[PDB]
Amino acid sequence: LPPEIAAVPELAKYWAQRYRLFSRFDDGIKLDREGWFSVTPEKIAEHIAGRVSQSFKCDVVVDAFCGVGGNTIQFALTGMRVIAIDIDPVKIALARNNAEVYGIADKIEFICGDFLLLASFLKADVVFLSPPWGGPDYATAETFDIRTMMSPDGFEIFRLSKKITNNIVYFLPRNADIDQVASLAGPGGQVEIEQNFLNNKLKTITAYFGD
Ligand SMILES: C[n+]1cn([C@@H]2O[C@H](COP(=O)(O)OP(=O)(O)OP(=O)(O)O)[C@@H](O)[C@H]2O)c2nc(N)[nH]c(=O)c21
Ligand SMILES: Nc1ncnc2c1ncn2[C@@H]1O[C@H](CSCC[C@H](N)C(=O)O)[C@@H](O)[C@H]1O
Repeated sequence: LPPEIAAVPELAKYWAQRYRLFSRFDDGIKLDREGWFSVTPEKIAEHIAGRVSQSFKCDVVVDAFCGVGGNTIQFALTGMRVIAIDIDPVKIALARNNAEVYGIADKIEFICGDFLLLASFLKADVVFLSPPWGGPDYATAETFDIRTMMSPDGFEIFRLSKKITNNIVYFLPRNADIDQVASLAGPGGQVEIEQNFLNNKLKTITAYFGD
């Protein structure tokens, strides 16, 4: 048991599913507490990367809140050039380690920085958004409000992302207000949504914007 894992009872279910999180976990994958709670399970990340490499111009993608690299790794495996951004230097170190384990570190440029302040000066074909939702407690809300229950504010993250591109992918809680999420598209805006499942269990949603 890793120190983070042994330290807390609530991390036991993430450890149990370590291979659903990273298939190559035993090849030296590392995460911290928040990393465990937040990492996109591999099958879901692979699915999202597949859809992106299908329906969008897909050369350069910004992973704006890259965490431990769950999504970043999957984008890189499809051959997209990724700009991976996280405000936490520890996450960047973890993500860099995990990308190497998967043999695609060279496909990625890592930035420790605040996406909110970088966005206006970034250029890319696709922006992928997997922000903090407020830890595991996010689920205790009957309906997740992306404006009031998310920091940074979900509409603000989207507005800044729009400076970069119209092709935006938003990774969001399974109890997210779907009316709210859809409204991000604005007037006449295009949006398609999917529920992401792991073993027939509802996990999260992903919204695909632009065309
Ligand atoms: C808290 N959180 C969770 N996730 C993702 O959502 C998944 C499910 O997280 P979960 O916390 O809902 O677990 P479970 O699905 O086991 O549900 P629970 O016991 O009812 O609470 C995690 O595997 C992550 O992929 C998260 N993803 C992002 N991007 N940000 C987050 O803050 C975040
Ligand atoms: N303002 C900001 N800019 C960039 N990253 C931020 C940020 N605020 C928080 N973060 C980072 O956003 C991340 C949310 S969790 C991301 C998980 C990722 N999709 C995975 O697959 O692993 C956290 O790691 C947090 O450190």
